[PDB]
Amino acid sequence: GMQIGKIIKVSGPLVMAENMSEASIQDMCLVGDLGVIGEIIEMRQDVASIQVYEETSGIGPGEPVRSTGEALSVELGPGIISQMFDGIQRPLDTFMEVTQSNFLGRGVQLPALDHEKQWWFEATIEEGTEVSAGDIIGYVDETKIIQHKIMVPNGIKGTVQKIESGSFTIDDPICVIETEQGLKELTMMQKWPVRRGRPIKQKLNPDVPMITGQRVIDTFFPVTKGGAAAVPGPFGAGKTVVQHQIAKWSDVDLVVYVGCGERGNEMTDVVNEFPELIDPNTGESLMERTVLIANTSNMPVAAREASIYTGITIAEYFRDMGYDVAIMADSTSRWAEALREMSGRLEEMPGDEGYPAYLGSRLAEYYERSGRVIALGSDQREGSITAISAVSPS
Amino acid sequence: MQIGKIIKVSGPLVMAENMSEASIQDMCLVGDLGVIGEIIEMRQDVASIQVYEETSGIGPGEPVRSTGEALSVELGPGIISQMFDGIQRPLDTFMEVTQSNFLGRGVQLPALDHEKQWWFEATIEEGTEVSAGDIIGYVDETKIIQHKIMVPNGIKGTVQKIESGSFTIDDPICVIETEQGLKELTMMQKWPVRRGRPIKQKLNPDVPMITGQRVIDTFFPVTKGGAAAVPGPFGAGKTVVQHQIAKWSDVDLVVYVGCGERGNEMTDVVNEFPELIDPNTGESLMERTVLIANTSNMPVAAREASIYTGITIAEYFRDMGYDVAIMADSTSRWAEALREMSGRLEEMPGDEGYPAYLGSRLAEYYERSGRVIALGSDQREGSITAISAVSPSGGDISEPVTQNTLRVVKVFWGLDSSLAQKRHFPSINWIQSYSLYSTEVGRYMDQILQQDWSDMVTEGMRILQEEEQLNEIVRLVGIDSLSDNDRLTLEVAKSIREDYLQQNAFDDVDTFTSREKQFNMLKVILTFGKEARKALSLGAYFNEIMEGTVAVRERISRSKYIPEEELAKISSINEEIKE
Amino acid sequence: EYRTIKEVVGPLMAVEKVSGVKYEELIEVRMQNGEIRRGQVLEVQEDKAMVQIFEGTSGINLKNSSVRFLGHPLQLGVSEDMIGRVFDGLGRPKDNGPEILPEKYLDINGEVINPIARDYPDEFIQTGISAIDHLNTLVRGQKLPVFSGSGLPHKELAAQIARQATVLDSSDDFAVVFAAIGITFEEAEFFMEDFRQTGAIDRSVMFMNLANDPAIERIATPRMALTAAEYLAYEKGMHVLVIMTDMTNYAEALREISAARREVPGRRGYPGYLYTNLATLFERAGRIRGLKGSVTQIPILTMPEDDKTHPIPDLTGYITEGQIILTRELYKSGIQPPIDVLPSLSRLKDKGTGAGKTREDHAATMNQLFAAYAQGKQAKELAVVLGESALSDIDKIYAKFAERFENEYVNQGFYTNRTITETLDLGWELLAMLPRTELKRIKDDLLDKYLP
Amino acid sequence: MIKEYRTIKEVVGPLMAVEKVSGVKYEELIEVRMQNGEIRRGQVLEVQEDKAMVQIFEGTSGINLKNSSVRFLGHPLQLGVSEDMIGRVFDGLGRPKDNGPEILPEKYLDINGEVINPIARDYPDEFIQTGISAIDHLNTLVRGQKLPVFSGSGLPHKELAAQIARQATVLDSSDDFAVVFAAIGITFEEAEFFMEDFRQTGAIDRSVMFMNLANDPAIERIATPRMALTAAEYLAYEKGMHVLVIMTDMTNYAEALREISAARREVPGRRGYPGYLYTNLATLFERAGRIRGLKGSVTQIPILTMPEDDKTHPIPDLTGYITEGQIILTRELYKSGIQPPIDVLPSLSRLKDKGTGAGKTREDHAATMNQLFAAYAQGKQAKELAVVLGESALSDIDKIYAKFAERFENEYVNQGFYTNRTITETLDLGWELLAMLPRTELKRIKDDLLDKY
Amino acid sequence: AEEIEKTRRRVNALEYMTIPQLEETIYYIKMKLEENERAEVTRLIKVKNM
Ligand SMILES: Nc1ncnc2c1ncn2[C@@H]1O[C@H](COP(=O)(O)OP(=O)(O)O)[C@@H](O)[C@H]1O
Ligand code: ALF
Ligand SMILES: [Mg+2]
Repeated sequence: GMQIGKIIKVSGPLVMAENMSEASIQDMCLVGDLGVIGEIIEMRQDVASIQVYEETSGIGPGEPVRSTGEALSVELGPGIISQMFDGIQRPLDTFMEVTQSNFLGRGVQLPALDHEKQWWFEATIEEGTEVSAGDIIGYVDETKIIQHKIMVPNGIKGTVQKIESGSFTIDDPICVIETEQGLKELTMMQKWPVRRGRPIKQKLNPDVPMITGQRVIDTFFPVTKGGAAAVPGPFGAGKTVVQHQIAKWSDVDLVVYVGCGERGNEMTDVVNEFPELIDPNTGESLMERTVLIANTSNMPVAAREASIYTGITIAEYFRDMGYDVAIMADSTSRWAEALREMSGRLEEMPGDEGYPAYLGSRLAEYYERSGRVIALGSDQREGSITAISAVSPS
Repeated sequence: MQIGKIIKVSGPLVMAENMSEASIQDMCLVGDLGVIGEIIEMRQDVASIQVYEETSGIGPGEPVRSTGEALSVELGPGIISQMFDGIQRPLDTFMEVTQSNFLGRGVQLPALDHEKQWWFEATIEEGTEVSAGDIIGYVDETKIIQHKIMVPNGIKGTVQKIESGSFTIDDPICVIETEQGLKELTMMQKWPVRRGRPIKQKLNPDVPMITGQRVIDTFFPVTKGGAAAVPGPFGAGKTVVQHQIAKWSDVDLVVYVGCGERGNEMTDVVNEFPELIDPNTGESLMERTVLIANTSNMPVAAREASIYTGITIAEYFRDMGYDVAIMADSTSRWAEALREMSGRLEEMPGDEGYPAYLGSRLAEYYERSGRVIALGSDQREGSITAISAVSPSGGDISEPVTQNTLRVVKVFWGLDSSLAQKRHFPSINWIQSYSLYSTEVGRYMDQILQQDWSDMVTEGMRILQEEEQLNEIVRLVGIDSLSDNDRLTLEVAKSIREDYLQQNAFDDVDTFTSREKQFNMLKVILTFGKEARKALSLGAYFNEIMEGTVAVRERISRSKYIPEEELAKISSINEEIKE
Repeated sequence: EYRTIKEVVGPLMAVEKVSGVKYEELIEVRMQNGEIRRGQVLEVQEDKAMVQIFEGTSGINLKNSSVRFLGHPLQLGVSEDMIGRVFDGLGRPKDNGPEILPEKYLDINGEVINPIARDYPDEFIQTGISAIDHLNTLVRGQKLPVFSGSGLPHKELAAQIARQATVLDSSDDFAVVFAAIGITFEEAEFFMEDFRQTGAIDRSVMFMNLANDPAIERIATPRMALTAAEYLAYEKGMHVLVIMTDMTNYAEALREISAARREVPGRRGYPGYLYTNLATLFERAGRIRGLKGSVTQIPILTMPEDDKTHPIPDLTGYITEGQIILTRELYKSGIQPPIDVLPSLSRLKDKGTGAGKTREDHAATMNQLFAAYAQGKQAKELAVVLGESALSDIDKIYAKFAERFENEYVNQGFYTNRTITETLDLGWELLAMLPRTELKRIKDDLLDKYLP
Repeated sequence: MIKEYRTIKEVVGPLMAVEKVSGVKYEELIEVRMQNGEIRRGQVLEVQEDKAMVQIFEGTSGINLKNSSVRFLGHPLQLGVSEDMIGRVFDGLGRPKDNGPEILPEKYLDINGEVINPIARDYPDEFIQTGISAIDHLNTLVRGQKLPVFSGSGLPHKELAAQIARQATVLDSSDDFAVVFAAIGITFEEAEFFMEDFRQTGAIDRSVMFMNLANDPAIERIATPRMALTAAEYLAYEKGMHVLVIMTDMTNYAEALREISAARREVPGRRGYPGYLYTNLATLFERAGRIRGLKGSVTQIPILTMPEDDKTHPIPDLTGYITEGQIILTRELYKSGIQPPIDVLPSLSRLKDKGTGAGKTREDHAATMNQLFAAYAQGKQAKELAVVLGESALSDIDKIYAKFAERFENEYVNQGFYTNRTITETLDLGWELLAMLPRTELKRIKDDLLDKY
Repeated sequence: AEEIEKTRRRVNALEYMTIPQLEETIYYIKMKLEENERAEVTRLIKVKNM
């Protein structure tokens, strides 16, 4: 029931549309007849200004624009493991097979997770139990390595009325909660915006040393479970060599590799070499416990800007299951190049060396979401997020 | 018939309504005085008129009339040896009519003298298929330059009646039988300055030019049809090169354009030109020089016209098959005129406020020059050489004017202040300057004198490049630990700098260096550094070979002074340096 | 057809009473004298649309003029008969040859390559240059630019690489897509004369955009070339080499368009979306999984004031795998091509060089001659600071190495094609001056195999 | 009729907007009758539709809008020119300030002036003996020349200007110089000192002066220099006099135009200064030279204080691109007591080649001059090395030069603000400074000139 | 001892004059360029509002 607005003016990458009173600020929109990637920036009366992150050739006035009704979010549920996405969570493994092409066509929209695949839900809780946000009702063996634990989504308070195990898709209701606002059904799929982090009970001090397997790290320069490490990556220094040994030997549950913005052929490296890593405890591929983010330099700027904000939202989701997650950023110098580009398109006051003035606060927003926290729920399990970011100065 | 009414006057920007019949880029007579202007933009019935005269005392309500044609110039007999303003009005005739030494307002005078009588000698005969660019006759405007009257563009037919006699520029001298009808042709043709004269084909300039300057003709040469830029700070020598190049260029015509500079510069240029007698011709340099002058205190918008006026006059002469050299002193003032208008047009400024289309207009200017096959059945060869002077603030060549210029030109004569203050002239920075023609001119020069000139020039540049490497590592460290071999290179570079590069225009001798002199002096200094290398490799200390060669090293100093006839003096230094 | 001209400000004009107009849509002005001029949509509104005329607005009467909207942007009439034909910045013919019946009409924008669909470039490319093929190896499917400067011989090097580019033992000819962006007529004639005189035009498709042509014409010129290179490689399976120069004039054309829309610039007076603009063109390359064809892009840009922190080379280094840097000091000494290998790097050279690729000693001799030059260059400077007396017997050889490496290895000539075999053997001769104790990077198994 | 309106729109700083007007011309002098009787002059800057934006020279201080009026005069700002101007004191707008009789104007000339036809121009090759060896020998001053003096805050720029006008004359002639002075936003102490020197000399009566001090409104400083150059060319070409122009401080003039440039919300250029600064300074500097057929001449000696002592500042930079050379005063030479502290290395004169030589000054001036600078540059280069690497470390050949530059600063340049040395005494002194170096190191003097001297 | 003293003062000048003069010079150079581009984009925002 979203109100469709009509473009009144198109200039450069900026597109103006009226009849937009229903949409909220910073929402995503499908601009034009084609439906390109557009984010609401400012709105005056019923007219909203939308920065278009795809090419603007072929679009003009009269064409409609559909607001998604929400900010940049991620689908969180079974399927997300061992599947590659981009900065805005577009499944590349699905784009490849379904579209029958090797390109990302303008306006082509595909759901993030697999909404048709069957998963065996193993109900661990029975009816009549008081539940809140965070409590685990059951898990699905999504992958050979990980036990995806389905949790009660935020904002739901009531009594478990009816639950049953079996096999469902991520769009099928597996439980019913008798809330204060009436009876509500829960699915295995939950949406969450990449801009705001997932709530927690009490953040804790990262005092658990991590065993990376590398002697120079664990001895003299150790990172803790919930810490943060910055790594410069000059060419020839074996930056990818040190990365693979950390994502493989570290005592973590899930690895969330994030490619902010990278060179095409440099990215193909990561798409081919990262699955070739074997998990040491079982013998399967490292992809089983990894969620890869794939953004080249020619991706839309929204994908490069919210590249690290996407993976950290996935990390916080798996963190709330009690798992210890390591997130990898390579390279953050290209991520800031997306924020520097945003500050120019938005006509903002520049900070130091062209980067926006809110660069220090944006980095503060990211690295403050990682750490050893106590996830919500009665169990009070301790999750961990450790950030291993790479910098590449000019 | 439309009489426009002024609605706004903001400096040289005047806006007027009731203009719906007129078009863009049309000349106008603004105000009660009738000052000259031009439409630059058009919104509804209101037109923004870029006025080329002072707008003091003009308000809304005064009439404004269009002319129907764009800014054009009179290309015909009577242009040679004459100076005109930015709109090509004769300043000498301007003095005679107004009867005053000061510039007035609201007066329009034709460029050429339409009442002067010339002797048109007909060359073509009746009954010939003619087209644009074909020569039907000529008028000897001076002793050297044979002003050939050609068929203007857009006229294609058969000559029916033509004969020689004594006519004016207006008088019809020929009748062409075209498809449209019988057309009468005159000795004068009008042409828009903002439209370049067309050609048959654009050839590549590989015939170099003899300027007479040693640093120019050896390390940073310019070919007939090239584009050279001379950026530098004030007092560096930008105008000296323009004057000396014009005085000693082998070209058939010179178009010196003064743009936003000092009026006193134009005076000595007009006085000295008839005195610089060419001994091989008997005539002077004035009889091939066409002057255009719009000083700095004159209307700013006229600086745009002065640039497009001179390049248009150069195209009227290059269509005849004669090499023309156009001098733009200075381009910076033209660039200033744009920014000042762009600010009054509320346009988006670029770096330092310049309009974003600066690099476009610069590219649109220099691309007119070059070796070109003029229109016509004879396929005559014409060429225009652009020599521009840029005046960046504080010697900062990172400004958009110089940066956009170096993306379209091929030769860069960067002037240095540190050398100008040390009385080094011409103050051309050897490391900083360059020339894209240095490779092809080396191949030509290697053949004319039959000597490996391209590689002995490379050796001189290498020596000057090695000094800059030494001097920069030795400024702070000091030269006390300088190896004996390295010290020789320092004395080689010092000889190259003070003997060959340092040359004064005022002394009659250093002003011109011929191709035979430029070789002999180079042969002395290079063979010195090459054979004195063999002396230092004979177990010799540095101090010695110099002390015993001060007599040779002085004859090397006055090597520029040798008259052209007495060149054997220079070549005889090769044997005494060996002994 | 519309005869409603409201505003005309310079080469820009606005047309009211419009509907269904799109961005970058092609328009056509019908003047009062019958003259026809074309234009592109720089901005559309509901009641008006601004367009820039290519030929300009000189002499246009607003009241008696007309404008026709075509309803489609700049498309390329692509066909296989384009081989050997030279066009302009807008796809118009320039060689006055036979007309080409388009097989398809594709918009010059193109599509974004799926990063997981991208394949790894594995094949070596022999450019014939010792400084490139040995120390900064180009790979089939790599984005490797050439950082030059105003006055540096980048035109001679651009004519040499496209002339000497070949793949080993593949038995399929390399396809060359050359695109001159805003160059002068002289430099354009130098390129066209060199491709015709050597027979390389029989393998090439050239797009020629001059400097005096409109700014909107410069912006479409790379989009024209990459769309044809995309078609030759991905639709037909050819191996395509894309060469572009000068890249800086493409950025200045964006500034004239950006200022025409009254957009405030970003860093150093350039539009904010440049990173997206340059990456859109630079990432339309590489081998594709399931397709035999490949696109190899080699941009060429001149750095303003020879600054590496300038937005044009700073963002290019973030997008392209490596960079080839030319220096003004090497060119003024007589080193052709003046390619400095110390600041130049190749981010994919490791796969390009090895056994089966070139030879087993490619990676070892690269790392050996690399450190031998930096030590030889510092030794020559030590002879300037401390004199030749402080130089030992070993330092005198290192100073002799750098001097020969500058004059004999890199300085090969703009018309000298050196095979990979002749390149490596020359490096061994220059390395044969130093004793074995100096050569530490190379293992003695291969050091006792090739060292003379 | 009397064009006066009483419908004021708005008053913002020095600017002002009147509506419902008609017949208002551009650059039109106006008058503002307020509600108390005061009159303040101004000029029209823009006229569109029925509106007119003007600039008030004395500023808008305490102006009621409803009860004030604007009187348009229908002509640009003019100056009452007459020969009775000789020896008079006018303010920065033209009103006499010496409490004397009102001038009966022989004519009313537009302060904007007129452009001299370059064909009607006469090239100035005349020689002026300024009594200063650093000028007469190194950067020769000619009649009709555009030669400014660059200085800084606190430097003795006011002492040097009085010295030149006190000692200026021409060779083989008895003509006197009609000096024209213009104060632009300077302090009272600088102006009073200049007045006392002019009195002492006896040339005060000859000079015509316009006064704008620091406590005066800054807006009117835009017209004050145009007052002088209109009166200067009036006495030169029409009255047949040799006119000398000296103005200070030109720095305050540029600051005045930036205030209006900032008030008008124009598009700024370098450091907020307007983009047409090179043109606006050109309307003042190019009012100099000689005209063929007229016995008059206009010589200009501008004076400006370089902001932050930086030559790359827009004010001294654009001045050099217009004027023929410059004369630079450095704080380092004044630091050493050098009077005058003239730095002759960055200084230059461009009209001197035609003003020197046999028949004008000396046959060998050009060869000595060229030989001087080159050896001074290297001697200064060697001194800057002596103080860093030591006296003994310097080469013996360079060490002779190190003393060459020392005597060429304390004896040659340092001569005092009251020493009128002749051109013969200046050129003979120069050879005595070249006799130190051996004959072999004098390479830019020919043997013929080396032998005779 | 004499060559020791020449080198000694050579070294001393570099540490106390040449290198510090550059270090302070670079500071002022970088300072100017940033505020200049900072104030340059500032007016471009004001001109965009016209
Ligand atoms: N080639 C030269 N030989 C001798 N003197 C020169 C030369 N070039 C410049 N100069 C000196 O520099 C002064 C200014 O030169 P000019 O070219 O007018 O400077 P600009 O760069 O302002 O045009 C001249 O008066 C002259 O004395
Ligand atoms: F004084 Al100039 F160019 F003539 F700086
Ligand atoms: Mg000059």
